[PDB]
Amino acid sequence: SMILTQFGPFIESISGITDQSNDVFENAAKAFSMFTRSDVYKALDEIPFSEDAMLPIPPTIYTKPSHDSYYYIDALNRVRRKTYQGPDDVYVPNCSIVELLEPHETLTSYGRLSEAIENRAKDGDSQARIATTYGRIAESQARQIKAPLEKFVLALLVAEAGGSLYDPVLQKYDEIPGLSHNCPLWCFREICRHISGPLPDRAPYLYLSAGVFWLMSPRMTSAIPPLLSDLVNLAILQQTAGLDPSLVRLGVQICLHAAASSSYAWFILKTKSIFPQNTLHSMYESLEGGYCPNLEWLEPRSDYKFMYMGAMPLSTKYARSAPSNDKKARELGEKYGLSSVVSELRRRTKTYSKHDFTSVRYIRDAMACTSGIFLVRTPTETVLQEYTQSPEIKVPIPQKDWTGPIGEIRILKDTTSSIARYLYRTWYLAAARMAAQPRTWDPLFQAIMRSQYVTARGGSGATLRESLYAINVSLPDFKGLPVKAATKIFQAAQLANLPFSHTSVAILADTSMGLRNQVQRRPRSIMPLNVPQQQVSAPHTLTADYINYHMNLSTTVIPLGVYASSPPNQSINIDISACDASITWDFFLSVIMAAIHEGVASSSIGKPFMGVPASIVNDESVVGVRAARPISGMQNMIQHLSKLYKRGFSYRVNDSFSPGNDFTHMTTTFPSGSTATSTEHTANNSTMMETFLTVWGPEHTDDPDVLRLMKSLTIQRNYVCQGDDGLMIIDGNTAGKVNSETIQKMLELISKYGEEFGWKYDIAYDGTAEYLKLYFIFGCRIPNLSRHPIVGKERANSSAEEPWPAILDQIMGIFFNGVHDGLQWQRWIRYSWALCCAFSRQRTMTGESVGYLQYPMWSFVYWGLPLVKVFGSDPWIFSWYMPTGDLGMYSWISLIRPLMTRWMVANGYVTDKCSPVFGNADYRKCFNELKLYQGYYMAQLPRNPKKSGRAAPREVREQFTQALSDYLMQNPELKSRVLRGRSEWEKYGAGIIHNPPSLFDVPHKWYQGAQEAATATREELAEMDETLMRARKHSYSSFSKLLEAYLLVKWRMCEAREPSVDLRLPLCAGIDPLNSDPFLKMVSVGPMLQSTRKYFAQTLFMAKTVSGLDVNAIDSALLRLRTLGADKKALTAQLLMVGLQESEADALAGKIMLQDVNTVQLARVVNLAVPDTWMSLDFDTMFKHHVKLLPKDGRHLNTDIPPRMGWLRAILRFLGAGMAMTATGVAVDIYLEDIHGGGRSLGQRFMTWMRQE
Amino acid sequence: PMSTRIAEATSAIVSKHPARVGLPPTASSGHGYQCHVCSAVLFSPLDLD
Repeated sequence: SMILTQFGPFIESISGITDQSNDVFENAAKAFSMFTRSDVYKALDEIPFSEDAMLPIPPTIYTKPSHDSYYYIDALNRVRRKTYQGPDDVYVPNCSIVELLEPHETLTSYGRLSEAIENRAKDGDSQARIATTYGRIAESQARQIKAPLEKFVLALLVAEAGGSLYDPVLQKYDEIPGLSHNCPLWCFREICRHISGPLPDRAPYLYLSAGVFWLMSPRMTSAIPPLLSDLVNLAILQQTAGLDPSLVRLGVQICLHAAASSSYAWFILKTKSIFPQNTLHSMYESLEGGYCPNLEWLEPRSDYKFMYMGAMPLSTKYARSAPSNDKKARELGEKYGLSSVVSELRRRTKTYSKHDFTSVRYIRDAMACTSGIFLVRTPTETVLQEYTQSPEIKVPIPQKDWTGPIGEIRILKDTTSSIARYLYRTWYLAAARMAAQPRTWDPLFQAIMRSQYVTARGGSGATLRESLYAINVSLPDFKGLPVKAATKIFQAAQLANLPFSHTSVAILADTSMGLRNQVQRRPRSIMPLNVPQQQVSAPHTLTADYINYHMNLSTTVIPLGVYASSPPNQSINIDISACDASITWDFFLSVIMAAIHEGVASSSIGKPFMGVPASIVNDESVVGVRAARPISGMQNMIQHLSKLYKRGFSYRVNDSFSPGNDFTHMTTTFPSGSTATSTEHTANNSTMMETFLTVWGPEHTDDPDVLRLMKSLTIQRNYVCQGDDGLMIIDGNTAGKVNSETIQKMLELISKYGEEFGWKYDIAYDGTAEYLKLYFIFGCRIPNLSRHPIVGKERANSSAEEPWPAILDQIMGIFFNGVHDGLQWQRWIRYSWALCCAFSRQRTMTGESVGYLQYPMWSFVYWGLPLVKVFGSDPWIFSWYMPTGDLGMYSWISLIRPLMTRWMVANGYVTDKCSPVFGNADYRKCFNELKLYQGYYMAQLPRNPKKSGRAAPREVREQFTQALSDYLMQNPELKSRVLRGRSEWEKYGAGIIHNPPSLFDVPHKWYQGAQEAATATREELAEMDETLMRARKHSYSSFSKLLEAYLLVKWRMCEAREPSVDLRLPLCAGIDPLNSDPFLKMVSVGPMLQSTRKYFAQTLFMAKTVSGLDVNAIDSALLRLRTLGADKKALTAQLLMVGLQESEADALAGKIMLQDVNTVQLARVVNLAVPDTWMSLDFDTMFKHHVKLLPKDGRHLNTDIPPRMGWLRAILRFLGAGMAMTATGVAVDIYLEDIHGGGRSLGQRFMTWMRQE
Repeated sequence: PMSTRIAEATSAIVSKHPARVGLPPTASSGHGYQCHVCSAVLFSPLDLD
């Protein structure tokens, strides 16, 4: 009732009861900020509960031993944890945090560590080092949270207390329970009450950018923030997705038993497969009916084009023929004292036998009720756990089967009984016909690939420059430049003039460790490489890209899994545990380098690559004699890669969490971060499955059944793989489902294939399907809600965090994550309003003034927040499928514009100038009184702006830019082409575009992109603050030129479209008549049924469409020059900025004029883009078939388009599509009401907009 | 329970009543009862609206 007193008007401003004004939204933001933590928990203690939320909590969570017996010291002076239950037991325990703290100066009962511990640790006191490791890793574990958790809870309160919500589709209130039924809120405030106790403060910790502070009660445990995070996660996901209370009680029981354990995160990692194993992996024992999709993976087996054949009724022969799930699941439930929850899940999973919305909803609930923490541990523990592994090659290649070496590499005899002959043959032939194509010999392609490894968090530039210092070369330091020391562009810039034989030693330096965290998985560790070894690692990824695009051509999404899980078909989920610890030089890289050395060896005789010259080695390969034969540049690069992959890798290790533990060591794992990582892994998966299916199958079985199976199951028809995961497609025959026992014999044979030469196929045959962690049952997608947690944020470094203008953007990301999964929309959108207004005000500390930084709602409405009830309209009036920009802005404003004008003449703001859009009513007074314009223009202000700003010395930057351009060049023929194009441009194309995209702004653009990690603090932040203030005080005239050009267009809707799919089929989980709006859009519009990498790659007008400079700007500028007159030589000059060869560039610039482009092409002209929400739906259907001109009234002479400049047709389709779809209900077809000016004057206005950039 | 909730959801959205038994359609028994401006009969759920 307290929040009711401060939010009298606001809580029904956003529940569809009273009209949403701006002033109450800012009053709400005032009450949001002017607020504290005791008010949080007295609001929590205010509410009662209704005897289903309550559960007993054991007091054994709290009283805990000390961490003195938990860590120890390595012989090489490294702090290391002592294990207790397995080698996985290495994490943070929930123990003994009270006595490692000094209370804060101006606070009473909170604070931080005492510093003299860290004085002794910098002196080398062992217990002090153990103490500061434990304190800072608990700091890191509590660091993983975006915002104060209390404000998330208060957003729950202010959203939830509005009560029941009417549905305009179902004409009912909802039937979800309210506050008085959740175990997370009651148990959450119970934990906080008992931990704080009778002490005057209440919040057990406070989040802060400078770092978390703890409360000093003696019962405080260290792993209380992830428990509180899981509580607030389930607290949201009940009332925003309609979970039943029972499974939430199950999930919080798991979380409380986790916090009661020895260590929290270890139990979380070992517990993560209870909800899938007992619900998903045991579902549909004996069905009776339902409706499944009917798809067809078409005849081109790489098209990813699907024709949906329609619904299909089920039958009882489609029961679960997958094997049993009793033994291992009940052993897992017994092992961790959790037999009760497993018994309940295996009870209720049996009770469902109909493939409808209810069963798939229950599976969605089971997926959602797992935990969502981020597993945080010490970096030394990672790099001494997973980087200390070697594969189990039980049958290696015998030493008699290799030839005499050629340089460093022996060659396989082809009369070899080992399996690796087939791998040798594949990479041999692939290297041969890779070097046979002249597309590898484009020097522009050379420049692309040299620019390609300028990405992916380049590091170790320090170790590059001191290894380069060790190998005795002069060195430009480039004094007085801001970011550059931590940049890979400096790594490239230092070796822009250097011979290859003078740099071949410098590929032996070590490697930095970049860390990330994951949902329910061990923390991955990306690593870069320095630029010469990324440069010399090229033909490896050349042939890998050759395999993945030509030879096995498997893949680089959703109805892939819909086809795989479809009931007569059967899927097998195949992973590997720890791929990168398996690719070593023992069995793979020797054969890989031999085959890539010899496959090019026919085509390579005297060819040079960029940078590298030729050489010569000898051979024992003609073992009767010995000679020496010359070595080409491909073979030179392979000869240099040979010793690097043969040798092993050195990894520097330095953390911020343990005090000064630096070390390097040898590790034989292929790096996770490289250009050649994922493509090579896919190629190896495909080749091993090919060798399996070719020879190793019928060599090792008996019955005709499994061999008669696998004869018809080749990799070109049934196998897809991307790195970790692989997937079987088992085709259902005329008898329906394939017999299961053959498939189990086959999969234990695949497990044998894994164990016998250094693999471990995690094989999961379950009657369902996963692919890129996307779950599919009977052709129905499961939105996993664990892997998009609201509260958590991965911060593997203790580096201080960016201030307020971007946490709001991650709130927008939380909103879109909630959009892309099937969440209850009445209660998701209102909670999003609550969070959105909760992070509005800021309370700066600028000089001489207490400034308040206030966004209106209208910036968010520009960013795609669906309005509930505006200007006295009906509540819940349109959907969240609005394109987040001027398009969607236009869409919903033009849906309601006459009702707007009636609200305008109410509280009369009248001026006799009859506007074409609002008539007698004005707009300038009211829309500034409502500050529609203020938020609307504040939305386009750039956020978190860091700038160089220091006026660096220009000569040293100029020689830096020249060295960068020298790195950009290997052939001056490129320079000849682009300078010739510059001459052509300065003749013709210059002027009328005001901004040519070129290739020599690209050194300037590389510098500008390199200068965006200075994280400077004061001056540009103050400039952004005063920029917002002078944007706020400035009164505005009218809208954007795009939007004013759009507001002359009207439309007319009638005849809702015929249905696309059958509604009685569960398409996705969480969408139904109960979740009325997005399900009804899915039924009306239809799902996409494409990969969309292929479709949107068809959109990009350049063929290879990569340059390193956002090729969308290239194609958009080309089409702008196309529509704005501009004779052909100017178009060639714009393309000669890229400078292909000028002959085919002249040909492409001749082509672009007369060819009518796709509808999606002309979006980039007007800077339109398809928003992210639409690719679940099939959009191209309703573009090219339903939104149309020449309406059913007929022709109008205002609904006309001139014969030239028919590029408008695409944009009319876009705007009509937006207006047809942003409203709730069926995506009705939409017809053109007139445009008030004629197509000539309208397109002339667009010409006048594109006169500038 | 969720199953009865989805049952009432589907019956609310789809299973509305008039299945249109085949009569000779009469003036004093029509689906459009009174078209509120023109005051007549129109027989059909999309016609009256």
